[PDB]
Amino acid sequence: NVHNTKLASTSAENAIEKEQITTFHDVETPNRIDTPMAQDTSSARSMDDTHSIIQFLQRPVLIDNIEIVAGTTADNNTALSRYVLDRTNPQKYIKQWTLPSTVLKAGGKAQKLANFKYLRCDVQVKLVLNANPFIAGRLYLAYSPYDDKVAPERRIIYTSRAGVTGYPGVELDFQLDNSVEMTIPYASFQEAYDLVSGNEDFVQLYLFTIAPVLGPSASANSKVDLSVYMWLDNISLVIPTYRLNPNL
Amino acid sequence: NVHNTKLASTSAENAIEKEQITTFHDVETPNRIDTPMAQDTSSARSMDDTHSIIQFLQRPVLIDNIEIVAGTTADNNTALSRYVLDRTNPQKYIKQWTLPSTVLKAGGKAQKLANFKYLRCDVQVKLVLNANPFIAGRLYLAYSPYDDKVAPERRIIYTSRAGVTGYPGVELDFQLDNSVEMTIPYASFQEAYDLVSGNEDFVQLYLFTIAPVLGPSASANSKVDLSVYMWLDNISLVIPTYRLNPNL
Amino acid sequence: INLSNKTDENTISFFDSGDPERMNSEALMRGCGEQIVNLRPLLRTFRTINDNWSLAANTKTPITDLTNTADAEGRDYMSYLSFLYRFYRGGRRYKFFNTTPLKQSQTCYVRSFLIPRNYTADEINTDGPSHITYPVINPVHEVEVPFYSQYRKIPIASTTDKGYDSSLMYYTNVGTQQIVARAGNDDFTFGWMIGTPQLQGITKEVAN
Amino acid sequence: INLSNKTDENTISFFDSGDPERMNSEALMRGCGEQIVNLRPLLRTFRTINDN
Amino acid sequence: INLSNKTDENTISFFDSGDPERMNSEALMRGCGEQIVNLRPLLRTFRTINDNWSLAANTKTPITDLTNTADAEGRDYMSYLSFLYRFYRGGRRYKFFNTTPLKQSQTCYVRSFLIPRNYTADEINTDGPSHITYPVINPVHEVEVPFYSQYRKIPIASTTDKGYDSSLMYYTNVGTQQIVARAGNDDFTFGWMIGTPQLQGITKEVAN
Amino acid sequence: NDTEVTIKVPYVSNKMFMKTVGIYGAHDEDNWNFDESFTGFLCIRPITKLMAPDTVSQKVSIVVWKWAEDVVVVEPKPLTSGPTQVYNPPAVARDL
Amino acid sequence: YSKTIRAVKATSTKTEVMDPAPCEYVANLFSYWRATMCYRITVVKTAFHTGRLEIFFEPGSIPTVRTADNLGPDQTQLNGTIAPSDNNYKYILDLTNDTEVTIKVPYVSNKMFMKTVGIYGAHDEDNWNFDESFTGFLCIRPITKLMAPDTVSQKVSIVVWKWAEDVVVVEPKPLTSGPTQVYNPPAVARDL
Amino acid sequence: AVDEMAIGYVCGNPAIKHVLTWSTTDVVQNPISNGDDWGGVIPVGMPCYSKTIRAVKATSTKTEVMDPAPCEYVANLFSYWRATMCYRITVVKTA
Repeated sequence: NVHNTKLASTSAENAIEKEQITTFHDVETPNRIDTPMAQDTSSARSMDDTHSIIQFLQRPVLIDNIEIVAGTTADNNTALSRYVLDRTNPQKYIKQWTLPSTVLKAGGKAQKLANFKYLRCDVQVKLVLNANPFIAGRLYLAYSPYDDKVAPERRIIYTSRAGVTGYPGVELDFQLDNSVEMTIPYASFQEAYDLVSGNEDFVQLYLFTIAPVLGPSASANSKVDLSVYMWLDNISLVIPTYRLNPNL
Repeated sequence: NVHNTKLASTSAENAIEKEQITTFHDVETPNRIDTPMAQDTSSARSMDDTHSIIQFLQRPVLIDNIEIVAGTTADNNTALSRYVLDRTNPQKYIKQWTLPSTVLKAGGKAQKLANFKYLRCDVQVKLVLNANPFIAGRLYLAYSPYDDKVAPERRIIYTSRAGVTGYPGVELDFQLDNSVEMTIPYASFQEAYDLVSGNEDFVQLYLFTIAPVLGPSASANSKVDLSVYMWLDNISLVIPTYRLNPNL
Repeated sequence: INLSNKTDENTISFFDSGDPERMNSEALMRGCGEQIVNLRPLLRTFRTINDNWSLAANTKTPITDLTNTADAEGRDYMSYLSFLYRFYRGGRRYKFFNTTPLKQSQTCYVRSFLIPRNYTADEINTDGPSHITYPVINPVHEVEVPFYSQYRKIPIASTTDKGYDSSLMYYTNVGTQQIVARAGNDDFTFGWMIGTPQLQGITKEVAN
Repeated sequence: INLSNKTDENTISFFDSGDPERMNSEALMRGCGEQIVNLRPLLRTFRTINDN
Repeated sequence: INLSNKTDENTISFFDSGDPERMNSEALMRGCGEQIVNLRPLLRTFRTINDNWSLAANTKTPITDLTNTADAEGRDYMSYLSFLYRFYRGGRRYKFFNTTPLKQSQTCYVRSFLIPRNYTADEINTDGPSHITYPVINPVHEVEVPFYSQYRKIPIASTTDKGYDSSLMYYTNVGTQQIVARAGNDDFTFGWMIGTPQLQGITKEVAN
Repeated sequence: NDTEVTIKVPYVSNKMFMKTVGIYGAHDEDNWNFDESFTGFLCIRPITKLMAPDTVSQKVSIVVWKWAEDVVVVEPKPLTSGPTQVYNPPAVARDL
Repeated sequence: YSKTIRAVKATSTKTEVMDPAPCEYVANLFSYWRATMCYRITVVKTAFHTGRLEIFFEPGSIPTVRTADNLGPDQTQLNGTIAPSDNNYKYILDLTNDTEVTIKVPYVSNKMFMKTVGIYGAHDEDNWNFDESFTGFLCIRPITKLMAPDTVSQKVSIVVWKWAEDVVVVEPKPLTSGPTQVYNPPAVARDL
Repeated sequence: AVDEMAIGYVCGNPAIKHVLTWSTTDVVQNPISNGDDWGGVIPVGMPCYSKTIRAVKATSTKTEVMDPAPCEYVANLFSYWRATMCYRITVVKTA
């Protein structure tokens, strides 16, 4: 009847309101002053769509950027070995990534995971490679579950070139595949990752050298540059909490 | 044909991939190793639904908790004055809340607003009051847009009880309305709030005392305790960025 | 000619041979009598992991004390194949053939209990289901362990949790020596297929 | 407000979870292999009361 | 990969935004009230080229003496836009607002005649059509010059011919000061679209 | 006016089944199984101080009943160090 | 957004010159604008140059090194450490064979119309209108270093064309201190 | 949901067994024997053909090590085999 004013008054004598997380119980339906014939006086809904947390987590993030140079004899250019007789002579890798922590701690995703407890996610990986047409080479990108917690005799390290190449992976040639996409599935034996108590990784990603960088017997131009992008897929954030992982 | 292995190979010679934020252009369709006949080996989707950023922002947050005691003669119990002749004798309030910053800086919402630029939101407010049936009183909860940036002669402070009660608000009686719900609409003259450059508030929420707490001429029991809850409504987060508000 | 480094997916076979399945089936009919097409049947078979496992009398022994080595060795199929995978599920079966060369008491009896994996005997009760045999009338103690798990799958690596799956506890009133053969129940299997490890062959000593 | 001490029988569950029997039956299929729904079967089982 | 340097015409837009015309029309309805879609309307508008143009009494002045600078300046739209084009056609309109601060004679009158472009007053008669105003009752002398041309288009450069298009001659019996605003008739426009020149901004003096 | 609310907490955990050990043998050294025996915890905190005139008690008692629904038990063997044993309270405090 | 200062002489008179495209020439005639900005980013290279280029859009003000007579970008606040592109609309372009991508940027801002002032009179003291004249900025950063053998140039040229679509202009009056003026380059460097 | 325990899925997982180096000096109609053991020659079969000897110490104890692909790992479990052997021969080069 009146305008701009809520007047104290009685109401139904058992009110339960639920707002998206919390549930209120009140003696009587609260007196509520809302806006009459309200409309949206903004244009944000016309600029773009509102991105969910899932969409935010499906955003590619730059993790690493490698620069392999020919004739370096470094672990980045040391080729995969035929045999591994001792743990002092393991298979050398270019880079290693512990997952899924490597992505959760990148791109501002931890901020959108905070205040949650459980997570089921598939990790999506993408390499982008660049090499002048006069440079050749080949790499093998493979993932080993529980490689950091399994016995050494079962690691992708400490086994042979044939074993390594027997792991799930993709051939990355310089003049055939300048880019490769890999999908690592949910790897926990549990029903979901714990983001608060169990700071743990369940799958380790490796980049191996089948053939070293092959270039002319020159210099500074005989090299290859890579960049790794990572995001998540098949996501589910379910149970909220007040606790955090100081490790973010 | 083969298993666990991506083999380097040619592909279509113009590949454009879009992943939810970013757009990749590749020379040829990447060689992708995905999982054959993949299934969800978790139970998170069975525990709860995945909450969007909007839902996270619609979560009630405890902002303040007030305890007014009878016979205190403090600004929390000083009644609204009939006249205001000088700015040295303004209307006294129990609490004041600058919006929407007061909510964005609360409940972990800033973490979910980070990496965004614009926001259109309605603020939802809820008070919950408790007073023994032997205590009486009445308060007026009102919001004044641009009260901190408008001239003093136009402020909800520096005007009269009648003017104050002419502002949009709700009567909060102790024995009739133990809870009140208020909705403040999008208050910026702009098309959306800027979360990075324009650290600003556009509406100030006030809690005024119409009648002071009325109790017996006792003690420690003649008092009233309040708690304020806040969340957002009609939300739109649209444009991403790499910048942050150090003010969170 | 056009400058390019590409892949045309050229494939060739070297002989005008008959259907390989025809020839294979004929060869099986003539020289094998059976056909192995999957490796789970090998987990259904029983294979030896120890020909002489000595026990001390009146001692509750968890079989982990043995399997923790019999799995790294690679002699049985449950171990050899585990090196190809990262997960497993399901229960297990063990058989204990008596090889005791002496009479210890007028009544020798063998008893098996349950126990959470990686536990000790001083960490568990002796209640629950059990199986008892008398090696003199039945020198073969056959027992099955179900998949009593907090998890749908079990990894072959170390975990932070303990007691998340069931195992076997073995008891005897005398000192027994046994041949131990194990296998999987009708529900055991492995998960991811991964690469192979290196294999150990003939060893020789040479007095250089 | 009316002076009273009463009971409105307010009940709440905390999650938008699936049917508990679905999840329970899946968990049994994956990690138990059986289902105990009564305690008489335990009286039908034999358990030790003395080893000597 | 194939050796090549090519162009695939890849195009991308960065937001899932609504139709730009919708948003633009809403913004106009809310904050402009009109819509400018062509630049000829700006030639139909009148804009100032001089706030104080002093004249000497009993002198036939061709307006070229003023426009020849007001076109190079770039202050009005007929000049600013001319720097984007090479041709023009059509007639022009001039308005003269009186700003004379003194009384020179009991009867002040203003008169406008035709004249071929780039001519002098001693090269043309004062016959032909004319317009006369009295600044005391009408201080605004509004006049239009048609497109009396030997050519269908006129360039914005120097020519060998002279008198190939019409212009305005201005006469007054007293010394008048006037605000001059010009524009195009309902038929004026420009031709080729060419590149832009450089623009002049704020100027400062610094006693280094 | 109200006094009561019944609260059902469905089963949520990264495990299909939790442990039945609980506080059995739980202390500073043995504490893992206890944490692994529960899905979480409720906490009862005052949003508003207790309001009571001096004509009534300055305190109230909060009674909590506990039961279970949609129950599933897995292994018919306890997880305990020892067997199931019922405490028979002795006649006096000196007995064992 | 770009202007140079011609300083001539006692004293030193400074006039600022602009290099406008037709869109900028038109915008200078009005007070507020609104449009969809389109950029064609071409690379001048060979078939033996390879690389990956990242073009990402950042909304809002631009990091600037403000001078007494001009404004310019602060390249130190645009590195991958301080300015990650992980939460920015972007397009990663491979140079193996392709050379070109056209990028249309729709209008996004908390204003219905931006200002047409730009760099006019913009410097350390007068800097607000410049920031308020643009919706944001693109940044072109290498994802992968430029790959080139010693048989070709060790560099390439990145050419950027600019035009506008879905254009809207509001007020027929400029926002400038002074009028619209065309720079007529004098005969020599001594003139004014 | 695939059966990873079938022989056709394990023996169908390829692995690298040869990485040879073909130099501009390599003579024609001569096997490329530079870079790896068993150079140029590829014994056709599921069993293993390559092994290295780890010699450690008096005496010198020698144990032989194998580098098996999944097909070889599987074949080692049986006495006799029969199969169609498939080899993918790739060259790492330029245009």
